[PDB]
Amino acid sequence: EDAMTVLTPLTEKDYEGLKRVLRSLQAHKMAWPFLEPVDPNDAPDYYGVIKEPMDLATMEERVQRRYYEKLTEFVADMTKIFDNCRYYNPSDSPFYQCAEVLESFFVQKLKGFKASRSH
Ligand SMILES: CC(=O)NCCc1c[nH]c2ccc(F)cc12
Repeated sequence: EDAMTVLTPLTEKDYEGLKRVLRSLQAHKMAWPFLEPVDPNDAPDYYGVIKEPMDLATMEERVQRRYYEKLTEFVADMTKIFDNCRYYNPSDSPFYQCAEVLESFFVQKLKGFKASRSH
């Protein structure tokens, strides 16, 4: 990550961009597994093996409350969603596939956000 991403405080304008990025991911056809916290009734061992769970609704709450101070912190929460999924599930599961697709989409949108900050 470059110096702007790590060190430039998030402004109000930056927060309008983060809201738009998050809404784009929530609207993606392959986002369904990640919209809300993992349901322990459907995976009874999940919370014993994933120590820091994350989901898009938790990220939306954090965005609304201005939790994030730097872009790197927002990217770290998003990345946790995908990394938790690829560690818990095998490489041939549909959950793993959704993580592959949605992370690629996130990177496309994140590059767009970074470009608009600087020009
Ligand atoms: C987002 C994520 O990684 N989900 C995995 C855990 C999970 C949720 N619902 C399920 C239903 C059946 C199953 F075998 C596992 C699960």
